[PDB]
Amino acid sequence: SMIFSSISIIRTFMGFAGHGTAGGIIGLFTEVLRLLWPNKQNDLWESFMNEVEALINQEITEAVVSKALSELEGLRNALEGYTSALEAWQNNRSDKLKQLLVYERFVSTENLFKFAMPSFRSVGFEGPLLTVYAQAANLHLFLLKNAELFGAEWGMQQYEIDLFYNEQKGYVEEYTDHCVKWYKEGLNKLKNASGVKGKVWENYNRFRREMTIMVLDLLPLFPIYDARTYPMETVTELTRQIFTDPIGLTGINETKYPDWYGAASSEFVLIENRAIPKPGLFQWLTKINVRARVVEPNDRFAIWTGHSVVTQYTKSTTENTFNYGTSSGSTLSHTFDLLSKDIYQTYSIAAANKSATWYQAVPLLRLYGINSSNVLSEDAFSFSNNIPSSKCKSTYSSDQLPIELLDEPIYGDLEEYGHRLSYVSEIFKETGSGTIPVLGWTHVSVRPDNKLYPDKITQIPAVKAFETNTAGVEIIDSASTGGPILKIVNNNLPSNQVFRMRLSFSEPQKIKVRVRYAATGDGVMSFSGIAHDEYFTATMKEGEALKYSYLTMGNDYAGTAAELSMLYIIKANTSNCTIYIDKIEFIPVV
Repeated sequence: SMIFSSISIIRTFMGFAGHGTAGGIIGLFTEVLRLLWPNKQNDLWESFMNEVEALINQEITEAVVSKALSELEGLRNALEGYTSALEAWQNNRSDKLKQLLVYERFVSTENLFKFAMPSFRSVGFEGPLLTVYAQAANLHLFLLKNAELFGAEWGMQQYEIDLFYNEQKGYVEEYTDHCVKWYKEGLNKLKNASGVKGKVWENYNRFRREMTIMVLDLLPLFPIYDARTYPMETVTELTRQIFTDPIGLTGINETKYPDWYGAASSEFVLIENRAIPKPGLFQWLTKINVRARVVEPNDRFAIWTGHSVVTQYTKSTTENTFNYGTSSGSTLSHTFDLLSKDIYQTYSIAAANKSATWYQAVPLLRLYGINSSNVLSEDAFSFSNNIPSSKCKSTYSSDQLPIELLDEPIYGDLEEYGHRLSYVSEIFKETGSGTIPVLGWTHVSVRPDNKLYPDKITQIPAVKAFETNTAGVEIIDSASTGGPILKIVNNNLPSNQVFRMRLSFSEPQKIKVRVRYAATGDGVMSFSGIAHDEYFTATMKEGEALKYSYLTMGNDYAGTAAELSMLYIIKANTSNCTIYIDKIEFIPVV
């Protein structure tokens, strides 16, 4: 599967984020070439192009495909030759001629990326080529890291090490800007596509879901390839929530069993707003309730009357409850208790009946779970349904979000499953009765403990908090950071406090806190466990694109991790500006 190859690529680079040994680097390269060029063929890059063409409904001309693939094969052979020379040098570092040899393969291979990258954004085809661009962009940035890791030991002088560093910094911004712009444009085009609005939303959401996995999930890694800002292993999380296709009847196409699309709202914004909850602090699904009733227009079958969703914020027990529909008239009920479980797979039966009225039915939903002890669990409800099976649609979540479990599966293993169930929304319906539910998933790199890792940079998103101030603090979308971010407007802060977060550690932790932030003006920030507040300067002008830098607290004196940590903005000494908080980074001090 191509989606599962993409999940694996992301996971591989996240697993090796920040590492800088030559032996491990060699293992990452060999691993990565097998993933991206299975059996030394371009099969995966063809699938990248074919899938994206299908998603955004634009083909690529054979002249451009053939040129992209031809550069991709040159890139494969140059990386092969580079890793091979990196290995020969690593096993005989004192050999001058082997230092020369790996230096030459490096600059020749890095020049190929410079020469080749434009072929992956051919004018008129930047859209359908986007995943090819993102993935090659990713390799280029990672290759450039090698110069900072090994350059001086190859005989590189500092100026040339410094040139590659600065080139990498520019490419991070170029490649990120390109991926975001064309992600948003494909979205924009799909949003304005002709057709039944329900199917227009579905195609729009499918692009968002797959391109999040293929492209956006790459973008948080790009700054981590900065080996000066990240000189050791760095632990990152993707907090973004994506939605699988709505669980509604399709594919039968008979007047009595139509596709659900015609029943959805005729307004795009209504579907989007009811299917896709607002950004918030990251949320763990702890319960689902379904209420359903039986109808007998001719066939007889249950339909949902309403449903409810319960979540908790990270390391908080307070419950967030979201209700949909109603329980009035329901005669059936099922509650899934999901606290402690990663639900890694779902199975559903979808049905519909259009006669005097138009019913949508999900009479069966089965969840597959695994808990922290690695014990598999299952739970389901099966409600009445006498519609012939060939008039129903069964679906496995793992067909959009693939898994690959071991015989003794392990909780938290992304090598096995990359996503966990997080939400149940619905399709805003224009007519009829019955819930068309939509399932929301979060990425398994998010961990439920907010653990600090000694010996590692722990990068914790601000949204891993459990509380924010009542005013002046908003949570907003961000395409390039792997999840949402905090937006602070200072004149609207009731007080200095921005958010609260609970951390997990065994022993007392000697920390520096580095915030990755953006701001339109100057001010002063503060964090629990760190004595001195830190003045920060503007990174951007109001309105323009967000531009991030870093702000370190604990440079005067190392702090100690508070289990209950708060970020503060000192209103009195902060300008009348906007501040964005992306990640919180706990840097270990010796």
